[PDB]
Amino acid sequence: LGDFMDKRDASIKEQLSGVKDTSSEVKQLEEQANAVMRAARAEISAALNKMKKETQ
Amino acid sequence: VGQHFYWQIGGFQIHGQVLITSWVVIAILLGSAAIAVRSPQTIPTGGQNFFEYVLEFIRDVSKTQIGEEYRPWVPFIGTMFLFIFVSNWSGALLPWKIIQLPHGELAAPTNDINTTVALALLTSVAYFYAGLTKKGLGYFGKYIQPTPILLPINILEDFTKPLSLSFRLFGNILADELVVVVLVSLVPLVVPIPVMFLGLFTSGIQALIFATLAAAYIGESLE
Repeated sequence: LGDFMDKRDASIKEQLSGVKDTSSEVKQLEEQANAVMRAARAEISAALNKMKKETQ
Repeated sequence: VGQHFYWQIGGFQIHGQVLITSWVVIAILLGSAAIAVRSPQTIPTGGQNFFEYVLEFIRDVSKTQIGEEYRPWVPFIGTMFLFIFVSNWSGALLPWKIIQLPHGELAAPTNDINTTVALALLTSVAYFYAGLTKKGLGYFGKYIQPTPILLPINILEDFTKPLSLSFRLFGNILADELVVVVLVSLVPLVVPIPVMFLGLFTSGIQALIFATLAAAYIGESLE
């Protein structure tokens, strides 16, 4: 019975941690996506400027 | 009325009542436990939260009394709680004056002292085992380290912890039962209920105190 109690409690605590783990993983995913999108935009802008300046 | 009881012989005489009564205690404990253990669920179902909260309570008392290494002694202190608690509550609530023994009343495993001084020797073996396990074999708590002339008091102290712990539990269960018996002859069952309540209130506590105090002696070994 002691083992059963432990198993159930661990299963629940583990579920909470995983749920906590998943939330952090999704926050990281969102941050990475945001950073990547910024790079695209900024990168291209810089490119044109440098390219625009060279053309000029 | 009677503090007499009937022995059973295997070349030596052992009380019949205490074996039968503690057998009912072992059966009710393993029966409800192996009921509660069969289908564990992540979220505590009906009836398993009680066993779970029991385990939580035991863990807390051992942890407070022992310390960081509470988790090896949890089955021992849990058995000291549950066997003594279920012993007293089985003596109180299970109607056994309907049952007529050959020579004696059947009330509890703890009524005969034998149970009390056996449980005290088991806590003595427990704190001696903790003290000769974790600490130096050469010496344990008993050394007259604080003062050499503190030896007589200290040597005496070792004897007393099992005797007081053996005696308090034993006297208390027996005293409570006697009051119920000595009241009942004088009067019918209706008058005595409050008294039984009071005794039932102590019946768990002298259990709990025992387990608590037993855990505390483990701590005095580990330091």
